[PDB]
Amino acid sequence: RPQIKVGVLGATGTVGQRFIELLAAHPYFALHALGASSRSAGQQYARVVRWKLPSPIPDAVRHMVVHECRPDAPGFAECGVVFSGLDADVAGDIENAFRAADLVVYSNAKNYRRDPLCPLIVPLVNPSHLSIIPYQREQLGLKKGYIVTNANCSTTGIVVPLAALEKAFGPLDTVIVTTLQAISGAGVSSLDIMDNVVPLISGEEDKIEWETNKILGGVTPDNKAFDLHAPKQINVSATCTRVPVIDGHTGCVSVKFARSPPPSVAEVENAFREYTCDAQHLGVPSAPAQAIVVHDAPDRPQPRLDKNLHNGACVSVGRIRECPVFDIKFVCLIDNVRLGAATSSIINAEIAVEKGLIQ
Amino acid sequence: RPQIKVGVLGATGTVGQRFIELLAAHPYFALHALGASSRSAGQQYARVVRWKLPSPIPDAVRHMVVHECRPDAPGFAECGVVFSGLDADVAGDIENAFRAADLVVYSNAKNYRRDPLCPLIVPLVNPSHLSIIPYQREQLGLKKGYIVTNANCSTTGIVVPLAALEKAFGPLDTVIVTTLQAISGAGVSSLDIMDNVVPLISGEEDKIEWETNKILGGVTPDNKAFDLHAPKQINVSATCTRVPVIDGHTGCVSVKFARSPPPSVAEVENAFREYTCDAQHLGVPSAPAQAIVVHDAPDRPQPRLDKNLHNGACVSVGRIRECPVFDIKFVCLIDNVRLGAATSSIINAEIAVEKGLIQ
Amino acid sequence: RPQIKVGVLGATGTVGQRFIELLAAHPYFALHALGASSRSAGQQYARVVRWKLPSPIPDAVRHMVVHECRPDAPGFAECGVVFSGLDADVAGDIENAFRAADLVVYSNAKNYRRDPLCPLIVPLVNPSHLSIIPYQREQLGLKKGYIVTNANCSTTGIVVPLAALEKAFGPLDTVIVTTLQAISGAGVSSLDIMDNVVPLISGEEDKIEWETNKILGGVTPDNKAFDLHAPKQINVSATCTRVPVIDGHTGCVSVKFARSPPPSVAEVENAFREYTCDAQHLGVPSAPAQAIVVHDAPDRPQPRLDKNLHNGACVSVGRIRECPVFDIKFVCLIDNVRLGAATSSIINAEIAVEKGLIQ
Amino acid sequence: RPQIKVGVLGATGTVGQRFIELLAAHPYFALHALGASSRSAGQQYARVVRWKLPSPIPDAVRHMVVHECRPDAPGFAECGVVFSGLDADVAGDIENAFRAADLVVYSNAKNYRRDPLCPLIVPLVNPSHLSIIPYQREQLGLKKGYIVTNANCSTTGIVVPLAALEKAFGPLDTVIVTTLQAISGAGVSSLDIMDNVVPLISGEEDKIEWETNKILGGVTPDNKAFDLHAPKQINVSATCTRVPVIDGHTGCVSVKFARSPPPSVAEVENAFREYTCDAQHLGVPSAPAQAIVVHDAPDRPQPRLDKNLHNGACVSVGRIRECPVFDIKFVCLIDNVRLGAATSSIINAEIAVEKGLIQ
Repeated sequence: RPQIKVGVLGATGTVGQRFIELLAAHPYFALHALGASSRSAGQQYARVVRWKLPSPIPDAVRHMVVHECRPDAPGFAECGVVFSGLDADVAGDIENAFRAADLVVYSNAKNYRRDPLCPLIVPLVNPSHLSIIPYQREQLGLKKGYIVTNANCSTTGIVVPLAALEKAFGPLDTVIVTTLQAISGAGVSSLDIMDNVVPLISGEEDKIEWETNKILGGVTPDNKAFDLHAPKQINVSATCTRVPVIDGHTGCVSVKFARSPPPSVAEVENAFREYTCDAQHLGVPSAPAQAIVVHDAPDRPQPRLDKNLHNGACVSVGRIRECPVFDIKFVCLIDNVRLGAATSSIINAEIAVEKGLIQ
Repeated sequence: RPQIKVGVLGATGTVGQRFIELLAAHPYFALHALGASSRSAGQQYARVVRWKLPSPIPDAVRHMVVHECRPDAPGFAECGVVFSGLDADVAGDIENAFRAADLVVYSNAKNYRRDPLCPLIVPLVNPSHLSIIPYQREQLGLKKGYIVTNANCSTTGIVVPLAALEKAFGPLDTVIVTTLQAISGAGVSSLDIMDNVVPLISGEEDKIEWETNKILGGVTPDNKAFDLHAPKQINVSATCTRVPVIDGHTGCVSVKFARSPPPSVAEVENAFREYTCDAQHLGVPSAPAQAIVVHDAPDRPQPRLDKNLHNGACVSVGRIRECPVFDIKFVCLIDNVRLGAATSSIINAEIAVEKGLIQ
Repeated sequence: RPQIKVGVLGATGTVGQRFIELLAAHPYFALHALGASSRSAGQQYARVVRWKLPSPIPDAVRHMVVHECRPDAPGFAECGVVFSGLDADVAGDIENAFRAADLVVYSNAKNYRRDPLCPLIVPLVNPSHLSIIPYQREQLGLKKGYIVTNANCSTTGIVVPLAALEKAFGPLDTVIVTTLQAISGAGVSSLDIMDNVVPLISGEEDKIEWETNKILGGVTPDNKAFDLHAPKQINVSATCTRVPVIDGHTGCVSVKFARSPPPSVAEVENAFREYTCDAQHLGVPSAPAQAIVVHDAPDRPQPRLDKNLHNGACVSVGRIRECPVFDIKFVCLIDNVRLGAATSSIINAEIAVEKGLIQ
Repeated sequence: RPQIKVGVLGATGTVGQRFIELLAAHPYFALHALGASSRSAGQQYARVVRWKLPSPIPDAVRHMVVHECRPDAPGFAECGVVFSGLDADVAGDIENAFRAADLVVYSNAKNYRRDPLCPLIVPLVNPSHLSIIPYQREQLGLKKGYIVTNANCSTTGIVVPLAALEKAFGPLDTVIVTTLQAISGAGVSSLDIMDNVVPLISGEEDKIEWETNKILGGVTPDNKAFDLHAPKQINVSATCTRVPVIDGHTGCVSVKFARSPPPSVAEVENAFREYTCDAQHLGVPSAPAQAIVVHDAPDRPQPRLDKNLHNGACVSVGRIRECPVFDIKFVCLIDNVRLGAATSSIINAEIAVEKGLIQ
């Protein structure tokens, strides 16, 4: 009910735009400080942005002035959380500067994802990893500031179903995944992709392979480290492709469980339907009512058909069936528009509010 | 070398059109009898066909008259081989009628693929399976007639690389594959597929999973049966998807070898480059000079870029690399236009000519 | 306001399905009689239809039974209006039979469009042409029955802007138009259209060229004939193409006015913004609040961006500028999903209800 | 037969890459000097270029060193012709510097297209305009150097058919054209164009409208000026759109002839079939055997089907028919891959070699 002033870095970029759209409509986060390039600084948001979203620029921000991306620019020192939609080329130094100036940063860049003090949180899976924040502060000589990184959409679309499986049936041994990723990802030139498939997305396989164990793992009982799902880490092998689709990342997944016997198809269907997470239990405003939708039709999910599901649902799965090689295989879909980078970072921040990590 | 009169069933259909294009240009097979529907019978090919191919209708056939699809229609009794581009709904009874009338049938339908006397041949892999034909004849009380089925393009695009691996490194234990299949497959409505992915192609996974062991297996020493790669059958798990691409089936493949230690990346690259098969050794006219092309670029092959390769090459592979879970993973591509159903069936027939199974 | 029982012919077809969806949600038209093939007759809608629409089959109809397409089949004699989504191959005799049995028919087939007693109505342009209906009845010895034909989507996307021009600036002399039509039209196979343009849509140019003068013309003062915009008919030349787009028909239009001097760009923009039509004035339930949207951006409208406009708006225009050859040129767009055949026919019927042509 | 050393400016850009591909394969033009940015100068082509073409970088150039874009950089003073694939932002000063240093420049920038001494040549239409070159030299105090500009692909696809009409039936009065332009030749992001139409291509209409008269016009009998098709200039009005198609620019054209009566459809078909131009008569190596293909099928040409035509043909037309408004309308297609900027510039140069304007 009392407002919390927030910042958006990279405000003119597409992620920044979405942050702005969602935060204007938010029940307690209040847009207070926008950061963009040196070329845009000093201009009003409305005049410098190339607004690429269906609905129009909100009134609250039309006449807000974009500033340089530093912690001592106008408004930023009063922000209780600063959201970052910056590209990795510039995000590292800047996000570090905001944190060094004792501000709280929710990032979407790669720069801090593997940092051993910085949580990498998929909000529908591992918000508990906020427990390491005090130790991050202490180690930097900070009282208030820290960094949390949000995961990318293809990783999210995979680990959410995996988390539901681990919660219901215990740890996973082995995971194989092939992705078919839409172009909203980011960009991709039409020449590269039309009437084609590009079987490489650089860095993407390695992200899924490494990050899955961080995200599905825990924090050590002392709250000073990530266990990365040790001692027995999940074996993950990915192949990531790009397809000529605007929105919707599809994943084809095979799973082997550590425990025997493996569940039946029906038990796996139920595990997905029933899955509920901390963020829903805390009742944060941006959490969906339904975490995973199970499709019964044999040819679903499909990215173009199964966007904007009911109950705010953002991940879905289908074609759940036996795998002659492992235990179970299936197809999953993430609506990377609804559960994009901005939405994930916001839900993460809402949870930090509930835990008293933000004022 | 002396001409061999041939038939084409389903001549007005797309597969039939291709058969006609290729056979008109062929050094010894001579188009002699065309079969189409009861609605087209008696008319000249040129007036009934909706010719959907880039180049024009050949001269040899413009004024040929299409007949009913039975073995006693005009011309068929004199054909040394009858090629079938029929859909499965009608192909079973008709192909059986032709064989029963002591004619030789090279089919692309599913009906006879699992028949225990009928070889299922990918011409660049297992033409040796022709050894069971005398037994097939004997069992049907036939002196001349028999059925051979050609495999589909997605199966072919996968098993050709697999065969090269088996020839070089011995039998395979486990294979996981995700396909991204173009629409030339067949049809698919633009509404179903534009800006989308359809993660089911009915029957396709089951075909790849079963047929792989028949094709990569052998014939028993008595030449009366297929061993289906028993006792140690390959474990295959597939997910097959459709993508909005006109031509080119892409496969993402992970492989575990039966033998230890597994080969290095460089050894696998060589196994692919060097692979040569019976059809090339026999020098049949339609066989390619190069069976598999290895792409060195980290983002290749791509269906739109890597069609119409040099040396008549039809299958390529790329992104050959270690798999954290199995031994090796890679991406493969089949040019389903160049190595389509018609081309495969023809090459099969050329080989049967070299072995004296056709006059 | 009191309910009016309605029929749908071609109910299992895609247009029929849309009629059903819309009429189930309608404030007074009540689905009463469904017609489909002789093969489906006697079965329940839910069991015979291949429902191809995003949302599910409505409750009101799940258990309704389909009948033969004749006026004396069950339910039809009590219908106050019968909607036809039949294809032209069968629609003529059937629609005539319904009319001959003194029923009211709103057709989407070509068969009656040029009939000199049957109005061809674009509901946002020429519902006044209902004035000829008493004469149509009198000439057929009918007290209640008649036929009105609805125009198609590409014609509608062009004539709506033309009408706004005529209302504001008087009659048009000359019109040249190229269309870029989406595939929702209906379907088109992916093979025909992906990565391509098909520069023929059979019958489509001829319809635009002839129908425009009927639709933008008047009814003679005696209410017995259409003047077809005589003596000074509009000269229209069209080329109609299909493009690989799911929804949205785009038109590139050049116009010469009869009157001199021609209006300025700004005057034309206002004419479009301000345009309001009989259907809005009557407040029929299915009419939009805004008839034409004007886009100010130099690169708009675009079919993918400008669907589902605010205020129920269905037609938009942009790039309004001088034509070095004629007077004014522009780009228009019709959302053929929102303002499709079924919607147009229904709006037409709502207007006839307001004028007392239906009980 | 003796080699002619050539330069390429903008060698790392996409047009530059194509120039390089084609000139490596050319029977007498020999790649001698490459120009790129100050940042790339001194490095080898292979190490600085982001090579975006299907086939690999040729051997001849892998180890060639790029230099600054000035006439006194290494190699340039010995080039007999310098090809420019530079963007207009920089091209003006640079191309002028090369010419001022007495070198010959074939440009694809806009800068010199309207210059009253510089021919704007579509090689299949107006190479006669080389007659003004001596006057261009004289006016600049130059003995050897000059500039010629090549026209773009969409202009070319239109004016070639127009030229055939003028040669056969005399001058044109009026032309209206809507283009549907593929994404090849520029770039376009997949987000802008997938499942969409972009009805603006900036500068493109203006070019077609102005350039058509220059190109179809003549040079004055004194060889000092372009008549720009005066005294009676062609009235041209264009709308240019972008569609989601990789290759092939399609044009929908209506034409009014100055002379009466206008030709019949059959006469127009023959005019197109029979058209042959100076470049073919001279037998330059890169000219096609057939200048325009006429398609008889009612639904042709189509960009995806009618690329790589026989006889090296690059422009085709179809749907030739009466226009109710003007005289004749039709659909045209240019294969902008085969007949792109680089190819057009090269053919132009080949013609200048035959006329002795190059050593």
